[PDB]
Amino acid sequence: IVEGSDAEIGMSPWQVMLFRKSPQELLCGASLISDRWVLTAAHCLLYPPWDKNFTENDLLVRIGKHSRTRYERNIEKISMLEKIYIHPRYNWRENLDRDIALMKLKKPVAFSDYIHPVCLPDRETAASLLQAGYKGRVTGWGNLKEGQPSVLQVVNLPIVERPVCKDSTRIRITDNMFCAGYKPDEGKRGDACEGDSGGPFVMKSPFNNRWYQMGIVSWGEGCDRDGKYGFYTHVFRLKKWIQKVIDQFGE
Amino acid sequence: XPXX
Amino acid sequence: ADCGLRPLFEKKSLEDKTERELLESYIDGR
Ligand SMILES: *[C@@H]1O[C@H](CO)[C@@H](O)[C@H](O)[C@H]1NC(C)=O
Ligand SMILES: [Cl-]
Ligand code: NA
Repeated sequence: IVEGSDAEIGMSPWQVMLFRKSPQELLCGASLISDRWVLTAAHCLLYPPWDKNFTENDLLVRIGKHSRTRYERNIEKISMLEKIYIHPRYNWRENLDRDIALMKLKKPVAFSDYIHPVCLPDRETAASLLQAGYKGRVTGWGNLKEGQPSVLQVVNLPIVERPVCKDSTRIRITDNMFCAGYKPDEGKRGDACEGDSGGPFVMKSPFNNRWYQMGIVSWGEGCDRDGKYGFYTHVFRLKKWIQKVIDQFGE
Repeated sequence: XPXX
Repeated sequence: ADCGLRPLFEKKSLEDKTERELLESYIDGR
């Protein structure tokens, strides 16, 4: 996270760290959507142009963390993965369309003060909240500049008008993505960056005071560059797939 | 390109 | 179900340091 600040303790209790077993390293962010399902970006798990294709046994998730590096015996839970599900129409070859994956844990995680699931938006919440100029929040342990934080970082960023998102890049954007960040004329900064990938873009609903995950950190060109914006997987538009997976493979 |  | 309500914030009637920026964007952002 570029131009953010340290999270408060328990501020993002759905934040998940995707961790490589060998060598031991942070791979990505992710989010807790129930006691046994975790949401992330497909490109965190599968990206053939970089020879990336993880299997379940290659990875762990770490839930309830604050420190990037310390083992938080008190508060974090480390879980194994039962199965990875990648959207079948994830378009890694072109534009990262449908950049979304689910991971089922080998056993349910107990919720605590530090571990708690985020909501997924319904259609009307998405329609109402995902509008240009409204702000959401991104969290992660990724780079501080295009340089790693000690603890989880947070930044709030405005959703950007689709034509502005489109004109900012030559990548072929789709309706399964949105972009967020300040415009040069707004005189403020901030972005997600490498290592934040797969983590959540959330909004606090004014209708029911609950936090909803609207996006997944997906792609960008550099980090925090003027006239560039971070791109996020549009969670509501991919919710039909999430529901199909969970219905078939078991809540 | 990808977040990475 | 209980999703999206944080034990250390909403459940204790406590606000985090920047959530009001999100709420205010609903007033001023459009
Ligand atoms: C990824 O690896 C699995 C084996 O773990 C293989 O079956 C699959 O074909 C690979 N996927 C791609 C698109 O390379
Ligand atoms: Cl300007
Ligand atoms: Na920018």
